[PDB]
Amino acid sequence: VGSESWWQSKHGPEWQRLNDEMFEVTFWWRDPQGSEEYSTIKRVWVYITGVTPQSMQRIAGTDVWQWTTQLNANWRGSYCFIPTERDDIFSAPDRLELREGWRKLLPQAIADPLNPQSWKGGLGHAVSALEMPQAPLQPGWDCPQAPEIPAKEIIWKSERLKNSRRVWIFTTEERPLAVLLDGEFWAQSMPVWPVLTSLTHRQQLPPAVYVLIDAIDTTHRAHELPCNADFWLAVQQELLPLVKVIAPFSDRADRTVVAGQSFGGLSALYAGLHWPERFGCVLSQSGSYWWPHRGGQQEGVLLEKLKAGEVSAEGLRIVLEAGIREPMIMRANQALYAQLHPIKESIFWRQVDGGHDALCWRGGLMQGLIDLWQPLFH
Repeated sequence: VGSESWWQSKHGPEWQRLNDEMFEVTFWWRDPQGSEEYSTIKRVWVYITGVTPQSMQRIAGTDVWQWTTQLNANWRGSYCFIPTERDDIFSAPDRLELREGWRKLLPQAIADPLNPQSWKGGLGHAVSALEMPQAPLQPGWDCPQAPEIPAKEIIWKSERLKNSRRVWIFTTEERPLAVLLDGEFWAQSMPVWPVLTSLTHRQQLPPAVYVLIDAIDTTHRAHELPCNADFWLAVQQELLPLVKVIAPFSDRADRTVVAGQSFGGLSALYAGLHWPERFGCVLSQSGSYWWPHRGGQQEGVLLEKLKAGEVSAEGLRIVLEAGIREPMIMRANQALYAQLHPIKESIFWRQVDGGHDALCWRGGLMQGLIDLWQPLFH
């Protein structure tokens, strides 16, 4: 234990079934500084998305930090560690202290170095994957298949938006188009290639054209994704025409899909409500329908505009998902779904297990694709 040979056997979190309902989970992190003798580190916080003031304890004399918890056998989520020299944060045995505490700590957050399923997702730091044995199946992800031909990455320099961004085109005639917001994530952090391939070879999905649009960065994303017509006009007038020349796709709206999570989810619906001629199928997960009111005591502007009949959602088929571990987001979505009582029949309302977490979304992204394209098989 602790000796370089002991660390060789470690591959991230280890769990042990303690129940039909529960597992006991242990986390290890190795201190690059050594024992408590030469180490700056006073805490190593385990930050579990949705679950979460609990620190690893060092095994004295060792460079081994360890922590043990319990997670129900159907839990899936992301987590990170925060090794730190602060021992004043979270020393006391409120909700406001927490957010301030974590605001102060999260910059030092790292992914689990021994867990290969890590990536750059979240606010601005690495996280790692934790799936329990009874966690819900995620179509495609449970059995990935690498493609023969790779996705084509281009630079889309926008005349109207006056910026450049990466775009990924991936195909799998008369093929449906699918636009995925936050494309850099689905192309690079959790590449969807092998997943869409698998599912296509299994006739869960139709041979299709996928366009993954780079959000560039948090600022651009925060301006371009929430209810911004210029972004979508640019997409339709500049980007889609360019994709047509590289990979021909169908011009039926009833099979053209826009897919996004949070701001992306908001944007997808936005694109649907306003340009149904182009976008007939809407995939929204954990949509940020509170926008722009952060407090959540006033309804999002999108909902307001529906209510006021300034925009309408017919000629649309919509998957609308939200998690229970994301209360504020769930409420916003429930209120939106409420307002949408009239097209209740063309909406797949899905209220899922997880939280505000890309590890969870990736499953519902695929399922939502299967759902919106199903009529193509009938």
